[PDB]
Amino acid sequence: REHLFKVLVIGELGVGKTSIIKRYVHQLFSQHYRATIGVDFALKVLNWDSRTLVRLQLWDIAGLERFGNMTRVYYKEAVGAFVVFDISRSSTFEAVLKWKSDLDSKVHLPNGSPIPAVLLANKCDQNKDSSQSPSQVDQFCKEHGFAGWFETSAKDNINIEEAARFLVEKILVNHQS
Amino acid sequence: REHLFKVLVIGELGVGKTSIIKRYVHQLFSQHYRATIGVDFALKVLNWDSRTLVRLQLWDIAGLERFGNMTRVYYKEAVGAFVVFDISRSSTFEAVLKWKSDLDSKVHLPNGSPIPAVLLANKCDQNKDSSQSPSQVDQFCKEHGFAGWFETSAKDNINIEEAARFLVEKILVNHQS
Amino acid sequence: SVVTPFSRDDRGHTPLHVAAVCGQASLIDLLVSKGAMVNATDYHGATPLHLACQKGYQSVTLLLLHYKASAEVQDNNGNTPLHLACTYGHEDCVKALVYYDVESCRLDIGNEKGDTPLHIAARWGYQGVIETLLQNGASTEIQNRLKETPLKCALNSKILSVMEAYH
Amino acid sequence: SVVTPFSRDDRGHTPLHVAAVCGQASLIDLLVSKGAMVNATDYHGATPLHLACQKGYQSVTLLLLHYKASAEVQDNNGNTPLHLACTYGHEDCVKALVYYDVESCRLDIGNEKGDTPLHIAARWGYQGVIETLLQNGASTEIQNRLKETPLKCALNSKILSVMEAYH
Ligand SMILES: Nc1nc2c(ncn2[C@@H]2O[C@H](COP(=O)(O)OP(=O)(O)CP(=O)(O)O)[C@@H](O)[C@H]2O)c(=O)[nH]1
Ligand SMILES: Nc1nc2c(ncn2[C@@H]2O[C@H](COP(=O)(O)OP(=O)(O)CP(=O)(O)O)[C@@H](O)[C@H]2O)c(=O)[nH]1
Ligand SMILES: [Mg+2]
Ligand SMILES: [Mg+2]
Repeated sequence: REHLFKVLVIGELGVGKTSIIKRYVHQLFSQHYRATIGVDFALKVLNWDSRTLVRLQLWDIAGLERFGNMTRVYYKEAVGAFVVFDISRSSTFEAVLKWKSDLDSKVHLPNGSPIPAVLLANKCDQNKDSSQSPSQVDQFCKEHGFAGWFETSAKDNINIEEAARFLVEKILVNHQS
Repeated sequence: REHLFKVLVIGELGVGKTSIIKRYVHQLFSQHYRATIGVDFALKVLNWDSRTLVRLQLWDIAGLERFGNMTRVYYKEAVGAFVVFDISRSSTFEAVLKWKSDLDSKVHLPNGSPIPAVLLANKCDQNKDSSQSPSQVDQFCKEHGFAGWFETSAKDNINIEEAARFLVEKILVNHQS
Repeated sequence: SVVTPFSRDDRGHTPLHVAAVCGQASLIDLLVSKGAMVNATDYHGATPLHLACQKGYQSVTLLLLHYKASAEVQDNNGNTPLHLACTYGHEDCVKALVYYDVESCRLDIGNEKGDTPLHIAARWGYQGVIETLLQNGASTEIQNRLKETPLKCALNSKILSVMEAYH
Repeated sequence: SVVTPFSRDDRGHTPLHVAAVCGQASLIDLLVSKGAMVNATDYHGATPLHLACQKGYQSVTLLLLHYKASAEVQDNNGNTPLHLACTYGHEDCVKALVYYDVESCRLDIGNEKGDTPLHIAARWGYQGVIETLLQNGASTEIQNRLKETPLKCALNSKILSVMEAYH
């Protein structure tokens, strides 16, 4: 058996969304910023069991797009999401709730329940703009319907593989019950 | 002395707006319909006196565009308008008030007063879909701020030259007082 | 008096065609809500989607797919909106087409000339497109009418190489 | 947390650049209302207006002119948005540029290479453009750096003829 999952990657500008995806899929990173024009896509293939394999459709959504009108279209029939913020810019953390509202505003799993979301504190190879504790972030997640969270770095390949896996699990658990 | 005037041509689809302009400017007509994409333009040059000459910027606005959001932009600093309807389609006459509202909604002459509008009953070479009298149309114009009106035909060059002149006069009268 | 979304000019352009080729997405929403036929076809077989993909308007392209536009309609030259997006290298639109559909996107559909989208992307050398196509399973073997594979249609050695990479 | 319209990537693209090149007019309204710099220039001298005219989005082109965008900004190659619209034959955009301005539109501005828009339109043979330009007073005499007039740049005899028509 094989699966195809639509997974969103969302969050403010310059946060690393594209870079994460690019690392996770092609093991590359660039310091150079090129802002995403509307929506970008990438495909990830996974040998999960030997029973089973998963195609991951990654929908890289530009941070600007939450001020436009297109997100309803982009989000449709998504089965999971990363929401991402820059650990060295607290502005971007305040903003994750706006994305999360937007998301849950506009997509449910077929049974009416909000899709699995995983939070990503990106650029952890850098210095904390905010001293918020892991403990607080743990609380936050439970309070706002996030299945999980990870300090990540696109630059230094940290926790991306792990967060991907964590999410896919949650997804598979929904698509066998 | 020479003038440049922005003049709008507005009204429902297939009414003849483009065809009028095309005749008035290049003395051509085609039976073939090509719907206007957004906005079209044409330039008319007039020897008015020997004292004076008038450049006429004709802003052909596609009939569809009143359901979009762009008319505020198109109308800006216009100094006169044709509003046009198909004499053989009464639907299009009901619609002239919507255009006229739109217009006056969104442009005044500098002194706060609505710009000179001239109504055009086009395709008069055809058979009346409605028996409304000239007399009723005369009333209509006075009741809804139209300076004038003309039975016109792009096909058979009727009254276009005359209506153009009538409008330009009204305009000149505003731009010398 | 309200809109008529079924209106045609003499090249078979609906409002929805015009709306698409301008880019006016809000106008699309409106027309569709008023009953506009999304897969309406002009005098040469072009859907609003064909026009968006030609012109390169990803936003519109997606909104049309969102309103159920078919991506497999062939124009008078046998071109899908994907074929058009490939001939004009709108990679952003290509991707929308490939990934929207969820898998049910065929990359094997031949043109008039037998050309798949990959043939076209190779001819005009559009690396980003080419990679996208291959990554989602475009074939390198399919031959067109001239019996040339997409390999043989490549513009350079650069490109040829990128293609053999998967082969 | 609300938008930041002054954000840049490393090619100097503002949101307003991105908004323009997508076609998202509503997003333009919004960005402009939030203080976005309309004549902001990217790493190679391109304004949002340059991007709209390249891409052929008349709606956006006009909306930018409506918000006071300058049509005379020259990019790294000395091209105005008009020069770009002419090289890609977007006649609808050309016209917007020529007629928006009310007369204060110069058609004599040379490129890097000395080329006016008319030179460009002649080279790539875009009759509709060409006529539009001439009708609003483009010169046939101005020579570029190679000292070739727009006449000499014509693609055909067809075109040459149309140009001499005013000459
Ligand atoms: N040090 C460091 N820099 C990173 C990391 N991830 C991204 N960056 C840098 O941040 C900048 C933005 O990354 P990018 O992926 O383009 O951000 P984005 O979320 O896609 C911004 P947009 O959504 O508007 O297109 C880039 O220059 C990138 O190099 C990271 O993990 N560590
Ligand atoms: N008999 C006759 N037909 C006319 C006349 N004017 C226009 N038509 C026909 O009506 C059709 C529409 O004319 P056109 O100028 O394209 O209409 P329009 O107002 O510009 C329609 P749109 O605004 O959507 O682009 C054309 O086929 C044209 O030949 C007229 O005076 N008499
Ligand atoms: Mg990005
Ligand atoms: Mg018209």
